[PDB]
Amino acid sequence: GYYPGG
Amino acid sequence: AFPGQTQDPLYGYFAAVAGQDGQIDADELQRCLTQSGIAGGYKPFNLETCRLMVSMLDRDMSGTMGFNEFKELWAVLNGWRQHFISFDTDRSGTVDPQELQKALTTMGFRLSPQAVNSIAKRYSTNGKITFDDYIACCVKLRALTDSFRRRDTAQQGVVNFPYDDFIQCVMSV
Ligand SMILES: [Ca+2]
Ligand SMILES: [Ca+2]
Ligand SMILES: [Ca+2]
Repeated sequence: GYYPGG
Repeated sequence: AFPGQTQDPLYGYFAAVAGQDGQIDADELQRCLTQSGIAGGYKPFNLETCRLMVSMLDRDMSGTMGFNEFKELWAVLNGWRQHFISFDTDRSGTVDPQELQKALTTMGFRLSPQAVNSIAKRYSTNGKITFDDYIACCVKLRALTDSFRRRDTAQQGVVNFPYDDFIQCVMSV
């Protein structure tokens, strides 16, 4: 989860 | 992995940053991202953000960053930059606590607004979060939330943490 989730 | 990757245009830059051992450590990365200017200003690019990136992009459990990992790093930073710009709705070059609350909600986090405000102050001097710190904050939140979720087998929003598990889990991000 090192990428943005929005 | 791919010895002929020396022909990739990014390779020279990678190799200069990596230096003698042909791998990038977080201190080397810190210097790179600082001198790249991506965070803007004059402050160093946060070392903790560099350590999180080295750890999370690691493909071979080497604890260091190689060329394919460095290539991915730039794509990841570009994604975060877009995400940052998008929640910086007054174009201040910083994310304030109200902007952060929206960002985190939009990412699917469900946090106490007071806690968000406290977190924002913990990652800034005056509530105004710079790019490097925005990444650190958001990545740490995701990592801790993920860890909690994995232990919350009943999905009841409460985890029994033995001390050893608590320390190892928290001290690792
Ligand atoms: Ca090196
Ligand atoms: Ca590696
Ligand atoms: Ca702003």
